[PDB]
Amino acid sequence: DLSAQIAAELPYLRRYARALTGSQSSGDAYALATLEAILDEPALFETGTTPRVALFTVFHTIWNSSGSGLARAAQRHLARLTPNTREALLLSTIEDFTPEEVATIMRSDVDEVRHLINRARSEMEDSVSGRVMIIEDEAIIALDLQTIVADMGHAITGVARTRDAAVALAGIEKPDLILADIQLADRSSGIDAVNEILRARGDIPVIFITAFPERLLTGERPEPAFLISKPYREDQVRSAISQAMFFA
Amino acid sequence: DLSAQIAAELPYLRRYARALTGSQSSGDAYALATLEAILDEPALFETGTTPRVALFTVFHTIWNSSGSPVSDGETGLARAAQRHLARLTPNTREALLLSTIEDFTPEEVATIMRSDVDEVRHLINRARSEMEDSVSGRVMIIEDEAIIALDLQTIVADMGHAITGVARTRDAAVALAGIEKPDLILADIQLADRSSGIDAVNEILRARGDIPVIFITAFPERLLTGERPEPAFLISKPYREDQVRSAISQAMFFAS
Amino acid sequence: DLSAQIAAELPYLRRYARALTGSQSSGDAYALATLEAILDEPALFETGTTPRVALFTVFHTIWNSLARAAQRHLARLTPNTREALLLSTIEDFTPEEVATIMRSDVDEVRHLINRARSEMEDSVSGRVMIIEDEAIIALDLQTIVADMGHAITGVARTRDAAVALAGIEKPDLILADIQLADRSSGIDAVNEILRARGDIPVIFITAFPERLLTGERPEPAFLISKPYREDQVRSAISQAMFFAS
Ligand SMILES: [Mg+2]
Ligand SMILES: [Mg+2]
Ligand SMILES: [Mg+2]
Ligand code: NA
Ligand code: NA
Ligand code: NA
Ligand code: NA
Repeated sequence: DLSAQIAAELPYLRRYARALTGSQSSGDAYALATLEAILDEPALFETGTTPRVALFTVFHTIWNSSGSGLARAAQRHLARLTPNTREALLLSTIEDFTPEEVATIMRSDVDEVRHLINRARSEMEDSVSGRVMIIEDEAIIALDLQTIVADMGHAITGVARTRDAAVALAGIEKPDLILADIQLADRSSGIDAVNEILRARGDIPVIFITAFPERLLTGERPEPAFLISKPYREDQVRSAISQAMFFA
Repeated sequence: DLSAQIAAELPYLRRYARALTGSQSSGDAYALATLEAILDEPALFETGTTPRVALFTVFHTIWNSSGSPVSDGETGLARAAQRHLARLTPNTREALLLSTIEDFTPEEVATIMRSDVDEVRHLINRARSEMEDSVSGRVMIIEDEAIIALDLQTIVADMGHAITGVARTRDAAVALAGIEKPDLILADIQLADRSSGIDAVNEILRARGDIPVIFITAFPERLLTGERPEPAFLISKPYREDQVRSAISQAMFFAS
Repeated sequence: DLSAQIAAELPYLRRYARALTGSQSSGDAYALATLEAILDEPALFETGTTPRVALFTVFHTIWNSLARAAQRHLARLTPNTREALLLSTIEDFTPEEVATIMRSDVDEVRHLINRARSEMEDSVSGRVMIIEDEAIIALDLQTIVADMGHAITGVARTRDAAVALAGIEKPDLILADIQLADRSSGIDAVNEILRARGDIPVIFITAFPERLLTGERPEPAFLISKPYREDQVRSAISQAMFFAS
C-alpha cells in the first residue's frame, strides 16, 4: 500500500532535512511540508520510482524553493559552500541513495551528481580542525571512531563511557562536537549526558550514533538533529561529522 | 589560500562600505576598489594578520585617503548625510561599525585603522556620545516574528526614538506607513502571510520618497553579492543589541 | 536535418583541435579535414550516437593517422592522455562519451585521465599575467593558477594597464578576457604585448566562445568559456603551458 510505504519513509526524510538544517524543528517542518505537498498535489509523487525516491524528490523541490536561530558563525561557514554539494553528498552517504537515484531526486543527471559529490569532498579538505568528544562505552567502537575523527584532521578531547565521565570530561575541555552513543557502560544514557553537558556548556553540535535511529525520528518529542546508525559505514560518519561541524 | 579567503570576505566588505556611504552603489564600488588595490599591489596585503583583517585594513587606507574609487560610475557619500559631516568626529562611525556590525575586536579595529586599542575605545565612546546629540526620529518595524519585533522595539525605544508601529504583512506595512511617515524602516524579507518585505518597502518608497531602510535577515550574504539591486543597510539575525544600535544610528544620518 | 546538426558542431571541433595543436591554423584545418572525411566516406559517420559525439569520433580517427627543449618535455607525456582530459573537461564530454570518441572503454578513459592529471604534477612553475576586468573573476583565476603551482606576474584590468604590466615582467602565459573595464579589448592588448615582447601563449576567457570559432578570421588557439569549471581552467592552462618558452 502506497500510504503505508510513504509513512515508513518519513523518518528518514526527517533525518535528511534535520542534517541539512542542523535543527529538529526545521528538519521536522520541511519533512511535514513535503507530505502536505503530496497530499495537496498528488501529481507531484512520481509513481515510476520507488516511494522513497519519489518522496525525497518532492522534498528537494520544496528545499529549492525560497521560504522557511542559526548561529551567525554557522551562517558564514555555510554561505561559503557550493550549492547542492552537501545535499548530493548526504543523499549518497547517510541516505544511501545510488548516484542515479540522487540524480532523480535532484532532477539532474548522474554526471552532475558526480561533480557535486567531488566538489563536496574538495571543500571538506579546506575545513578547519576541531575538537571532538566521544561518548561510547564499547571500547572497540570508541577506538574505531577515534581513527575516523583523526584521519579527518580533528582532535579527540577524550572518550567517556558513562554519563558521569562525560559530564566530567566536558568540564575539562569544552568540545566543538560530541559523538554520542545512547546506552552507556553503567546503564546511564548518552541522551541525559548530552542534555547535562549542553545545559552547562552551551550549545554544541551532537551526533547520536545508535542502532534503530527510527526511534529518534518520530517528530513527536525532542529528538537529535544529527543521527548516524549502528552499524555505520565510515563514509556516513565523515559526512555527519563534516555536516555537524558547520554548526560549531 | 589567501585568494580564496579574500573573496569569501568581499560580501562583508560590501556591507561595511555600504553602511558608511549609505548606498549599494558607492559601497560596492568602494569594496571592489579595495580588491583592485590588492591585485594591483599585492604587497598591500598583510600576511601577519587574518585575511579578513588585512582586507579591511587596505579598505580603511583607501577610505581615509584623499583619493576616490575609480569606478564604472560615481562614488561618494550620499548628499543626505553631508550635513552631519561637520558635527561628527572623524573615525568614530568607522570604529563603531567595525567593532559591532562587523564583529572585529578593538585590537583588530586598531590594526585596521593603524591605531592602538585605546584610541579605538575612545573613538567608540565619542560615537556613542554624539549619538545622544542626535534628534529623535520615528521608526517603522516590518517583521512577522513577534518576539523579534518586540525586541527591536525595546532597542529603538531605549535609544530615544519613537516606534510608529509593527507591521507583520505587506498590507499592514503599506497602511502603517500611510498612517504615519517613518524616518527609518527596519524590514524583514519573508512576512507572516508569506508576502515580501522588499515589495512592501518599495511601495512605501514610492509614496513617501527616499527613507533609509535597514533589512534584518539571516544569511545577509545573499543580499551582499553586488550582482543585483540590494539594500544599503543590513543587520543579521541573530543579532546583538549593539549591532542594531549601530545600524539604526548609521541609517538615521541618511534620513531627511 | 543531420547536415545542419553537423554544421552546428564544427566550432567546438575547432576548439578541441586548436587546443591539441596550439595553433588556429592547424586546429581549423583538422576540423575541416574531419568534415571532408565524412563527406568523402559517409561510412565513417556513426548515426547511432549524437552528431557531436560522431563528429569527434571521426576526428580522433584522423588525429591518429616547437623549440627542441619544449618538444623534449612534451615527449615525456603518455599518449592519448591530453586528449581524454580535454575531451572530459573543456569539451564537457562524459566518460562514456569520451570512450566512444576514442573507441576505448570508460575504464581506459579514466586510466588515461588519471595518468594525465598525475603528469601535470611534473610541470614547472611559470609566470602568468591575468588580464580580467572583473576583480572577482581575477581573484578566482589567481586561486587556480597558484594551486597549479604557477606565479601571477600581475593582474591588469585595461588595455593600457596590461601593456604597462607586460613591460615590468614578461609573462610566460597570458589569460585574457575579451571586453575590459575601459571598453578596451583584450585582443588588442594581447596583440600589442606580443608585438613587443614576442610570441607568448594566450588563453582567451569569453562568454560567447562560438563567435571566436568561425575559422573565418584570426582567432584564439585556446579559449575558456564563461562560466567555467575549475577543471576547464586547469586543462586549458596545462595545455597552453606546453607551448610556453
Ligand atoms: Mg553503548
Ligand atoms: Mg519573517
Ligand atoms: Mg569583461
Ligand atoms: Na516524486
Ligand atoms: Na550544498
Ligand atoms: Na539527521
Ligand atoms: Na594560433
